[PDB]
Amino acid sequence: VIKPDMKIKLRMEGAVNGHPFAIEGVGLGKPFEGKQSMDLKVKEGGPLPFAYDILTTVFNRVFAKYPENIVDYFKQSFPEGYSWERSMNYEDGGICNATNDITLDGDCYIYEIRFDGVNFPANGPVMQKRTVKWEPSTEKLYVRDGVLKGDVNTALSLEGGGHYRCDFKTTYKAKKVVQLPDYHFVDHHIEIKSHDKDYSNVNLHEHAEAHSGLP
Amino acid sequence: VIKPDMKIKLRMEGAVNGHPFAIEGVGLGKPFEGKQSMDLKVKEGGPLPFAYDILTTVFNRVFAKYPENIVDYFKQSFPEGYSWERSMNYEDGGICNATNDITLDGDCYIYEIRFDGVNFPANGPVMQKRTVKWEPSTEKLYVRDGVLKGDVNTALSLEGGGHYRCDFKTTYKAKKVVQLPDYHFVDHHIEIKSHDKDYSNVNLHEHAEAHSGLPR
Amino acid sequence: VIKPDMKIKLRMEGAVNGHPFAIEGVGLGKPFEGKQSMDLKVKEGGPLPFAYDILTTVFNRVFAKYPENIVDYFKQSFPEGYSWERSMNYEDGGICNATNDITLDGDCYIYEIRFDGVNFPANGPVMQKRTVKWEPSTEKLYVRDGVLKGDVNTALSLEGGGHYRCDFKTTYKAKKVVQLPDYHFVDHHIEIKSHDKDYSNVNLHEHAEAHSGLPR
Amino acid sequence: VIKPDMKIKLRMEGAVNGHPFAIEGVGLGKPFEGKQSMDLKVKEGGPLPFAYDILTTVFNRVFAKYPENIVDYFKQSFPEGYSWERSMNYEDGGICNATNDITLDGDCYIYEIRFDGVNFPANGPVMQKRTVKWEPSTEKLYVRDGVLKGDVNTALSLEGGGHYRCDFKTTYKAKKVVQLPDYHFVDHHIEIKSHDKDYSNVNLHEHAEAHSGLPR
Repeated sequence: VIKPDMKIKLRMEGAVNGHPFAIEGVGLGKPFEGKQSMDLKVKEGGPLPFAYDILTTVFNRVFAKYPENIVDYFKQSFPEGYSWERSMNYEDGGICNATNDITLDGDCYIYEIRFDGVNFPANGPVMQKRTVKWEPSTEKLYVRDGVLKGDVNTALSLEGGGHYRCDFKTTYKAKKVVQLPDYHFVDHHIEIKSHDKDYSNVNLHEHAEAHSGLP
Repeated sequence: VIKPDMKIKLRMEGAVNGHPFAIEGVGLGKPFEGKQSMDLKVKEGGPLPFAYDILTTVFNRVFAKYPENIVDYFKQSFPEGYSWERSMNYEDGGICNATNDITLDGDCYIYEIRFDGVNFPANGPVMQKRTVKWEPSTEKLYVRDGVLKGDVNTALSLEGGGHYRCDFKTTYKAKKVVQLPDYHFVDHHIEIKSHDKDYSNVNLHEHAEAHSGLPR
Repeated sequence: VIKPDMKIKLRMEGAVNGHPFAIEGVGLGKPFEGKQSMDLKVKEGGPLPFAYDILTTVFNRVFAKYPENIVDYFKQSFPEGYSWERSMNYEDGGICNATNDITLDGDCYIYEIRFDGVNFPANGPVMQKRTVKWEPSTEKLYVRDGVLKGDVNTALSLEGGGHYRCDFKTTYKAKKVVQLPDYHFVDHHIEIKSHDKDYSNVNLHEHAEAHSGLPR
Repeated sequence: VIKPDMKIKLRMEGAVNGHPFAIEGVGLGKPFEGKQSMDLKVKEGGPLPFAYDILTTVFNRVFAKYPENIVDYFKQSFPEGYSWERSMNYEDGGICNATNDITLDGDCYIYEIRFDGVNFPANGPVMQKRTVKWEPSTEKLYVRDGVLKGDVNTALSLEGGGHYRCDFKTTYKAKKVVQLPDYHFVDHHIEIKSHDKDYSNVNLHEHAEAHSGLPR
């Protein structure tokens, strides 16, 4: 059911500071190597007046290399799939809520994504597009109330140097009951490899691997 | 432009824990008395699987009695109108983002509302519908970056007694430049006066008054 | 047990960003009128390198005017007294934890106070002494697990204009069993009425009154 | 200045929910291997009425294995030493502020530690001593305003299963000017290896290693 090489299909509908937009994407990846890439196209609301970086971690933990000694919640959840919900709380009060309902059709994951950001100040690095990239990160995953939670405090590096912090709170929900993992981590590194001037086209990559921390 | 008796017409589109819904409303109010009421009807996604109370403060600070000695940001903002953005962060990690774009057509305010809540635990008072009402509240308003901010830490009373807290952070953006007020407060009291069994129909009231705190 | 005119004696021991200090105070107040004042003297760690204002709300809800229909948790607690704990979470990450153990000797309240703030940025308004005063506030009080909680989102006005926001979280613990009140509010207004240049001497006032929100 | 085998001596003075206590410790470690251990003995305020685990991460990032390609803020700071401040914000509102002033005497680091926790609910896992251990963690470290910051969201495992979250926010301050590192991480694993019944004696270990994230 999960192949060494899978495809990605997605559409995001959303708004930032009340201004709506829509983006579609097509991609591919290797679930067992924890690598994926995709091409994203702004379909409505362009040119986006906010930093594209706030969207990229919304554009699937099945693309993560899990060692055998860590129960894999995400690969278990297919073919039925899973959904996830997330709050991304930035240190200047800007907050983005996002959801992704992930289904599987043949060799293609299909994402239905909603994205809603509020309270980004006009002079902040998001509305002024002063972000460079997400730093690499280490997400902490743990079970609560029969579902899987993922917490990570990460940051975006800024143009003049320095960092703009964001607290992630994700809830992962398999559509069918699967074996629940113990406390573990997922190392991430997400990168915009290329983009045109107004980010109408974005080539996005992510590399992720699970581990259990220092012994 | 601001008349003693005004109407309200609205539509909210949104989702809670990824499940979409839509609600429409009609109402009326007296902006100079700070009172309003409305009838709300679920149009899509019913019956709502979550506590209706999380929606009610999203269903307009123009309906607030402002004394003469306190600058009224909201009544100034019309006829053009204003918009607002808000995050409502509950103490168990449930978080709701909402926007309202408010325009004026004759004597009727028109609301275009988006509402998105996530991370409400299945065990929680929201998803299990254990909330009774919002307590009265006192919102704090202050200027930042040429717009008006509103912060308030309030709570919902629960079925078994006790309270479930929520931190509101609102940003108010007048569509054209208006005079900015000093630090002040707005007392709120919102109540569902009636509803049918699954809250497909809700009659909602709010009373709000601005003041400058002690003294008096 | 609580006479119309009472006295205040206190000692605060504490630290800010690892720098220790100590302050003593003597004062007086009217519990039923909700008013108090005191003179405070820095004994150790002077001259204080941080904004004095972060200390002032730590320098007793017995000094709050309670209406007859709102149960008074604090006046009930004496002669035995009560204690409280508080986190004050400022918007730039500076955090002050404080405790006050309040006893009664004759007509004098005695406070034993601890205060510890960390992570105040060197360039912030606290370490650069850019605060003007606390705005008036409205605290929300409610019962949790048999004790009394107090939440308030308030702010300090800044020298260059604007406000520096702070979230208060207080737990009030009566030393004896008392009647618990319903959800209610206390309006505050604390003011430094006078001070010398480096705040070695400070005359501090507070006015507070409880209420149940709208209406009136 | 930093030798492969060094000693540790510390004293912590502090309070939890307003109840004061004191602990002293002697230990040893290998700064270049990122490993340390110590024996801690409660001197005042025993038996401790709260979960000992909230103290353990307060009981020195010089004990972290830094690869050659990541600037070592902490080893640079000696012989003068450094200080740090930290807030530990637990998900149920319990908050601990802590400071450590670290000096060097010969081959022995000397810690002067203050620790203050407030608002831990009586029925929570801390006051009820339901914590088992800290999970391993990954701290993230970054420069701000010329000093070093460390944020990590980690958790304690609980006796009945499940986890108890805590947000760490640390500021590290070298007493002298050192070279500042880029954004990086430190993996931690702290463990109580042994303790007596009321935790009057505790044997504590920590293993820590710096890295720059994926890959490797």
